[PDB]
Amino acid sequence: NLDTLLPLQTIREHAKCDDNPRVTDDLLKLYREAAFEAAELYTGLSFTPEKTIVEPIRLKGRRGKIILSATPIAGRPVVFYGGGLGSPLELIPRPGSNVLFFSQLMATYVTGRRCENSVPAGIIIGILKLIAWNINNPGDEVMSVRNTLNANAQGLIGGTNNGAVISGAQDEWFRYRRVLL
Amino acid sequence: NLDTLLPLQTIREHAKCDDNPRVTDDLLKLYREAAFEAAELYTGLSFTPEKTIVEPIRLKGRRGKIILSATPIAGRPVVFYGGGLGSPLELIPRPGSNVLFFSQLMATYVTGRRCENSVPAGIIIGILKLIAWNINNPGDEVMSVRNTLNANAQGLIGGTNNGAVISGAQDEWFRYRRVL
Amino acid sequence: NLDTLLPLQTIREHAKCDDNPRVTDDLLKLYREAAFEAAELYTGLSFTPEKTIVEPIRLKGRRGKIILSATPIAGRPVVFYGGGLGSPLELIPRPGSNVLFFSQLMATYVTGRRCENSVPAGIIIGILKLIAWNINNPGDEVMSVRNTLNANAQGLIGGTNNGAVISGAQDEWFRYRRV
Amino acid sequence: MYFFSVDPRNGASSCCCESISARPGEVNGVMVSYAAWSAPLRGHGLTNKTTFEIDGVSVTPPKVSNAFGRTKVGVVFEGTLSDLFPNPEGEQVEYEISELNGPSNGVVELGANGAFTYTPGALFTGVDRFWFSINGNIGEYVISVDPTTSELPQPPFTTPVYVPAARRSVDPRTHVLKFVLGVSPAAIPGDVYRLTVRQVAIDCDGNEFVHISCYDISIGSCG
Amino acid sequence: MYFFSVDPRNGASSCCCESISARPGEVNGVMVSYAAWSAPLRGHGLTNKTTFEIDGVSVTPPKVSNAFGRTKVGVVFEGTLSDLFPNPEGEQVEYEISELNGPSNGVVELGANGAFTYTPGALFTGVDRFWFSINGNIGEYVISVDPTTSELPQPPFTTPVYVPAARRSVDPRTHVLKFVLGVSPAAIPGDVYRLTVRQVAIDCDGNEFVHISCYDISIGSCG
Amino acid sequence: MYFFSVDPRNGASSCCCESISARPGEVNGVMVSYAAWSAPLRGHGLTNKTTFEIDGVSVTPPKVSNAFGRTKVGVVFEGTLSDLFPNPEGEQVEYEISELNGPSNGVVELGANGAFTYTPGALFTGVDRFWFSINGNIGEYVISVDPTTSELPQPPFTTPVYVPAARRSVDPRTHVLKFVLGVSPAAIPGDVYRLTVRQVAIDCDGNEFVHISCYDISIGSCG
Amino acid sequence: MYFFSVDPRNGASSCCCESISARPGEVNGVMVSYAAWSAPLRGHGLTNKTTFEIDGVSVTPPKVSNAFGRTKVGVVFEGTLSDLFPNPEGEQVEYEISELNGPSNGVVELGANGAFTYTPGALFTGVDRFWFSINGNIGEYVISVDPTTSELPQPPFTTPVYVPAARRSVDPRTHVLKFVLGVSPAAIPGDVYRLTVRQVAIDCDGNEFVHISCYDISIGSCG
Amino acid sequence: MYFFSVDPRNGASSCCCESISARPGEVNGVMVSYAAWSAPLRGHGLTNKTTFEIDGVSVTPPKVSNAFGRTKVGVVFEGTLSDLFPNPEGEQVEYEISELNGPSNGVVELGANGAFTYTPGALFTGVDRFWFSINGNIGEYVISVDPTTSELPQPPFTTPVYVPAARRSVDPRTHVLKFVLGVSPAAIPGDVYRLTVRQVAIDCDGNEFVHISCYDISIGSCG
Amino acid sequence: MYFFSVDPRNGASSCCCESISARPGEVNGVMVSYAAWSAPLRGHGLTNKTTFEIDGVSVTPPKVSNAFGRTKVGVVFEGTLSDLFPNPEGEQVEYEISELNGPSNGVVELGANGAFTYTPGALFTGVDRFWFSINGNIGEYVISVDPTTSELPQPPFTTPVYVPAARRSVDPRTHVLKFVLGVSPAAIPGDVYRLTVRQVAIDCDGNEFVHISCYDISIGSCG
Amino acid sequence: MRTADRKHRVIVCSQQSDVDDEGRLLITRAGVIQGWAAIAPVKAIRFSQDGVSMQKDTMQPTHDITMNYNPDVNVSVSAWVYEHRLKSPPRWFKVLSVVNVDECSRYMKIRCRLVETSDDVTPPV
Repeated sequence: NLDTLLPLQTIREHAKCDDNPRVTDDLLKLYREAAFEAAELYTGLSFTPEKTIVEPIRLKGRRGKIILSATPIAGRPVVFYGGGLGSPLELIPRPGSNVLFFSQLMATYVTGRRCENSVPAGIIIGILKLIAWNINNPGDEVMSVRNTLNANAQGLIGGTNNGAVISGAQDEWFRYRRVLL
Repeated sequence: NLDTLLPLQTIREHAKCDDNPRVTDDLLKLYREAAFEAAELYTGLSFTPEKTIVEPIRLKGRRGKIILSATPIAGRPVVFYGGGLGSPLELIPRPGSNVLFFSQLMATYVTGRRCENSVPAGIIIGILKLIAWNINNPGDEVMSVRNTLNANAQGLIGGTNNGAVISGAQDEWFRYRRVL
Repeated sequence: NLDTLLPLQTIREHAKCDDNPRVTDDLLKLYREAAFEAAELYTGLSFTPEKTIVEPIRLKGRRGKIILSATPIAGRPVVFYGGGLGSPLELIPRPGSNVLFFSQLMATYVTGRRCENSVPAGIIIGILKLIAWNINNPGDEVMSVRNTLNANAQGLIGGTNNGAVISGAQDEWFRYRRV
Repeated sequence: MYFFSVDPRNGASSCCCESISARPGEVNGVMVSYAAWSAPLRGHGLTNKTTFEIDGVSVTPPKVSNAFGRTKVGVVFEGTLSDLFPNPEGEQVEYEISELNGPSNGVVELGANGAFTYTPGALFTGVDRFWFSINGNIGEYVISVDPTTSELPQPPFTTPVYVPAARRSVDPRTHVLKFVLGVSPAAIPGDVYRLTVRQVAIDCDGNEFVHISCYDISIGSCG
Repeated sequence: MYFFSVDPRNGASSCCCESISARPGEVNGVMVSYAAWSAPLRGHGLTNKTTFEIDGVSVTPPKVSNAFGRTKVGVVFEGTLSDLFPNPEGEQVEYEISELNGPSNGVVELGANGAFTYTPGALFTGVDRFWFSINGNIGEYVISVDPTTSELPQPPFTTPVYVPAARRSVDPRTHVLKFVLGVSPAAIPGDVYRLTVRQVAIDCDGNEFVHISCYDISIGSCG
Repeated sequence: MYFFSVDPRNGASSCCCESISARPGEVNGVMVSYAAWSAPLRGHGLTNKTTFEIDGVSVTPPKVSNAFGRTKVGVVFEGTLSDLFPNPEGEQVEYEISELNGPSNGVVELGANGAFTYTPGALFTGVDRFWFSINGNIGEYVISVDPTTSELPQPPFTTPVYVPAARRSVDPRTHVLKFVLGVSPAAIPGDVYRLTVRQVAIDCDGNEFVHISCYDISIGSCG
Repeated sequence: MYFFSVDPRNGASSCCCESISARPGEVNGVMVSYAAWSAPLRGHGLTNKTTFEIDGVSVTPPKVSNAFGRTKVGVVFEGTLSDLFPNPEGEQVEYEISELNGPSNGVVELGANGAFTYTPGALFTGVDRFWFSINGNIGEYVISVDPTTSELPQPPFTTPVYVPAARRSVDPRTHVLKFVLGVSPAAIPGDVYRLTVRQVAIDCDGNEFVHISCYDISIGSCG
Repeated sequence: MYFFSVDPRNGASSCCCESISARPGEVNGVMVSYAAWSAPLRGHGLTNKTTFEIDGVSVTPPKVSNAFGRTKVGVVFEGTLSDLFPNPEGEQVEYEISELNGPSNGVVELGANGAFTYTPGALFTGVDRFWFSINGNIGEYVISVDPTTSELPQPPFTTPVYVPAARRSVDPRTHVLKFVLGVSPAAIPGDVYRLTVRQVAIDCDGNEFVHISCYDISIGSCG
Repeated sequence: MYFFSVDPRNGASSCCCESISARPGEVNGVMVSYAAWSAPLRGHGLTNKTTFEIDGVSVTPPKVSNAFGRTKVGVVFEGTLSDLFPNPEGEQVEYEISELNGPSNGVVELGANGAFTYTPGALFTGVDRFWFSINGNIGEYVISVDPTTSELPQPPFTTPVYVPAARRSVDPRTHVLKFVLGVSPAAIPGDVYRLTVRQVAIDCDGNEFVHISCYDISIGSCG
Repeated sequence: MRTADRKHRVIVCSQQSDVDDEGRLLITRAGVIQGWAAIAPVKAIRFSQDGVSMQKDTMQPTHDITMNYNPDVNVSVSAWVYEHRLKSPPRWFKVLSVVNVDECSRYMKIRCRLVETSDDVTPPV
């Protein structure tokens, strides 16, 4: 529950704010919990351990195709039932991918990473970078490279560097996202 | 009611207005009472935990697709009653989606997340940001970012001078915003 | 009516101008009146009291489209007389818009708004910003970004010291507009 | 017309009972949408077995008493209006007959001093009431006219808040309950009454699924 | 023409009863739209059983009294106009007959001292009024001319604000009530009266839905 | 209608039992989806050999005791009540018979003092109950009407929380168990009961796969 | 209009009662906002069961006595004004009738020596007062004109400070109490009276919450 | 309304009992949030087995005694008020009936010398109290009206401080205890009473967690 | 809820045992997290073979003796309370029965002089206690009510500090031991007791790893 | 300057002085103007437990305070500035000079010196 897999002490040690009384525990908790789902929704990976799923299925294409929604597991049969089946049928997925082949057609399986020793460092580094940006960079002034404040005489360049994911946070998490094809 | 969702001390500690009080608390709570009318007017979402809703649906898309105005939870089957129908139907939705298949035809289900509902902290960081940007942009200082590349057309200083987009809000509320 | 919408205290505390007698109450009243006349004119929410109108209608199309100069008050019959009629006809408009569907033809509706309240925080924020602009940004010294100056050999940057658009309001009201 | 949605009993979604404002003299209609609760229980929907109950949580007992009379058909009836206002203090008695709540099949001539004449309409036999107002305090006076033969019974002196006997219905096609809520002209501003409704569903086999909810009728003045 | 939209009794959207400005002498029109309330109650709309009642909230009693006369057909009528102004102080009596409110079927020649002769128009038998002005204060003087046989009865001395007996109408296709509101030339500026309207709807079977509203007629001068 | 999805027993995904809020008087519906556990076990799906058990984890034993009566057909039955409220302290006994939980095939007229008359409906022989309210505390009194010949037996005094005899079903085509969950009118707010459900599957040859789960029904008031 | 906020009974934030300045002859308005006390008790807010009580803590007893007279309708009433001023010392009696506090439905002509003629306004039967001022000290004289038949009862001789019978109200939507405070013309400057107000809230089921507060009305002259 | 947070029994953070101010006549509300103690014990929260106890640590025993009388329905009752004040010294007895704490369903006429008539309100049978004030010191006199048949029992003479019988409740969803604290009009300013509350939580199987705390109510005047 | 972390037996990080403060009457919860000791011992965590022992380091022997009684079901039981206080000196005996620690299934009427009657709850057979307070010093009196057949045995006279028989539990996945620590109402403030906990882990094959630790329970008053 | 920079709430006070009858003298500081102003440091500060500064010269300004110009006021030699914060101990400044920024008469820049900053100063009256 985010207390065991991201100790506030590690955050306070990363962003070097362990002596700031202007970042209370409740505020850091709000940051840590708004950034464990603003960059989990973005990657579509639950963080709890192996977590069973059940969902409907709609075949696509004349040669049959079953697009799932979890990238289920490595080596455990996903089973199909209902929908004109006379007996639950078991398919084996191929690692990483979430496509299969052969009164609504249902499917069940188990997604997630085996152990409780949860999300790898890649995910955590992104959060640490996102939190740090959030605590010492509120959205009040447009910035520029380094952190200078320019003029431009014309429109500022600050399309994003106001408060967006400029830190290598958002892109670190992406290393884990999956370009379709 | 708002200050229960967003205590004033959290606003102040975020926007650095502490040991340096800029505009007084009254203006602060006015800013708060306007920053909940940009958020949750820009998202479409409302303020109530784990509602169950009732609504008339239509069947445009002759094949038969249904578009709900929420996101039914995973597993709980939605029921369709009314209209031409012998008895309420049982359709189990697709996880994290609002597309379905097959005298006003109506539907009811349970939205939100099953557990406690605050206000998804994460559509609050924009509200904190939108407040922050409004404490040090009272409206005499010309700041304006560019949207287009080319120019205005005439000697106009580009323009997006809006706030809530120049502040990093629009792109932190967008994660809870459907793209159709 | 405005004195209950914006109390001068909220202005003087937002624009951080309460200690300088250069901004008196008559001039700040003028500013607070010119910031509400452009709030209900770019957004169309009719902060003006009643203003009954009698104009001539020129029925336009074969679908019978009646267009109106100013919107009616959403629930009061717009009565048509003359133009050949011998018994004036009453129609009920659609709330928000100014379109109707049927020796000249005339119409006499009513406009404006009656009740005090129902002014959303979004609007006031825009209005506070607009005044905060005008109190310390007159029509001299066309500025540039971060309130700076310039010597741009070619020309200058233009449309910078026009209010309501360089600062807030134009964009803090768009959330109350439509297609 | 009031429209309420019921909680659907899912383990999901300041006082308990949702609130109803009422004004003395109005008679509204109430609509309750059981769709969220009875749609999942795939069966034969609602039935016409609703049960109503009125209870007071703050009453402010009436000052002026009500009273009852009887007459035969065609004959004029007389009575007083002065022994119905036991007053604690000393004050004058501005008797008044509101035209808004006058009789329905007759006429009444309020005398100078708590006196009145009810001339019943010719060729009419039933019950007829009218509501006097002794010094701001309102009560009802009910008169029953007989068809000259034996005697008529005594009607029950309508309560402050009531739901008419049989004007309720249920649309099993849309799971919506309709009933009427009528408030007497004697209901006193500031009071609060509590209405609990017990509605039964039914399964495809005919068993029972009960549902209970409450509503707090707050008698206000000026709507 | 005044137009009010009534509250729909749904539990959502300075003093209570809304305002109507009126000027002494005018006779206007009022329209009330029960659509917001009766349309949800899908039934047979309104019925012509509205009931009105006028009450005073502040009156400022009159200084000059009104008076009543009688005459047979064709014969000239005489009267005096000085015992209708009981004056507390000592002042002069500038009797006046406003041409705007003169008689309708006769002629009046104001004398020098509170005297007048009303010569009724030939071939006319009915009731005739005119409104005098004794030193700024206004009253009415009503004369009834008889068709020579017995006697005519006594008319009711029109009140400051009244609503004509039968000029009301209801359009069930559009749920709009129309009625007329007439103000006597004797109304004193500054007063306020209270008009309450009790209108009944009806359901598809013939039951009843009552609705009450109040209005505050403020007698102002200069419109 | 409640909906619970079982843990699928994979070694994978505050208290033990999931929570079910209830209100005294309701009769609700519960649904559980065994698809996550019964699908991989390829067999004949579910069977109708579920077994339930209720046991209390918090009881707050009742103040008023229950009682039993008997009468023949058509013959009116009388009885008392006070003999059912042994009070420790001294107070008054405001007997009440709620119209919501009154009898089903008779009529009961409460006396002023712990008295009541149960007139059976003509031509009816069975059991009938009703729930009284001795000073806030609720209990039940059960009456059995006999077909004039011998005698009827004695029914089991419905418990606070119960699961009806046989209204349960399982759809082996979609692995879903449905049962009904009823709460007596006497269950005390604040109590918590435990429902343990033992659901058994079956393999292709007819052996067994058993499954056990529990739920915490917490008797709450106002939803 | 005075506006007070009550202390909220939290155990947190010169003499006891707050102050109310009054001027003899005024009739002012007071508002008491219970929001700080009744809002936390989330329930049905206030009820209209307020109770007031007036006590004097410093009176400076009056010099001139009041008096009471009686007469029938239309008949002139006579009276004296000299036995209403018991004077201890030797001095003269400058009887006076102030025009501000003159009678309401008649006229009084002060004589040369404590004589006065109250000619009642024609066609009126009620009570009438006026406030004379025998040599700096003010008192009131009450007359009742009877409607020629029997006799009227006797009014209670309005006190220095009073809180009118029925002009109190409570808006449970915003927890605010409105009551009016009328001051006699005979209140002597410098005096102080004590008002204690007992207002009840109500919980969500109809129990009660009492609150008591006091106010010190200090009769000053000239604001 | 008072809001207390309990110490959480962790071995970390003038007297031990916290303080409560009260005013003679008020009836307030107290809220205790057991969240600090019952949340870690992850279980089913609070249960309705609170137990209260009132004890005095300073009493200032009263001067005037109370008394009890009896009468039937409708029949007028009399009594004396002079054997209730044993006075040690020599002084006069200013019997007084405060209008704030008068009776509820009757009326009393205080005589000139410790005599008084309690005419019960017509059509009423129960108990009624009223609080007299013999020379500054306050007591209560209790009368019970019987329904003309036998006799009523004898009520217990409300104490200086009490906690109403059944107005306590607990929200297991937020660990908050709500109870009422009502003080007699007789409590003497300066006294101090002690309240102990034994509140019992519950773990997930239904075992018990007890908690005790004490609160010192100090009867102060003027809040 | 007390939360202790055990020392990890590494040869690394005033008196021996850590402290636990307790209050007479409480029943608290203690949590000890053996993680720092059992985690490096990679295995199957804890087992349920914990054992406790209680020893007094300061006792302050009780003044009042305890006592035991016996009675059958339904029959009233009487008893004396004066031979339970051998007093060394001469004084009076103010017997008292605390409502906080009253009985559980019966009622007691404390007599005037060391006498009491225990009416056992009808239809009940078991053991039942209550705690008397003879002049400040507390003890318990134990009664066992028998189901009329033979006789009940004799329970063991609960000690001041005890650890319930079976309410200990341990979660092997996170190395946490939970147990309850309840204090009798007879524990005299100022005493100190010692709790020794012997907890066994287990390696991966089923061999054992024992651990011993102690705690110093300090009975304090006012928390 | 930026009107969102004037982020400090101060009270300009005048000093009223008189000798106590006991022989010593007493100074009162009465608040005259209250507004928003912007401060900025122009010299380091020596704190000396108890808060009071340890500047030796007592004539070199240490902070610059800018606020709305006010043509009717004369900031004398005897004006103070009391600055109150949220969770920081209050401060007392002594004005040492004023300068009318660019003589445009829109902002006064008060050259002042920090006297003391500790939780127990005497607020104005």
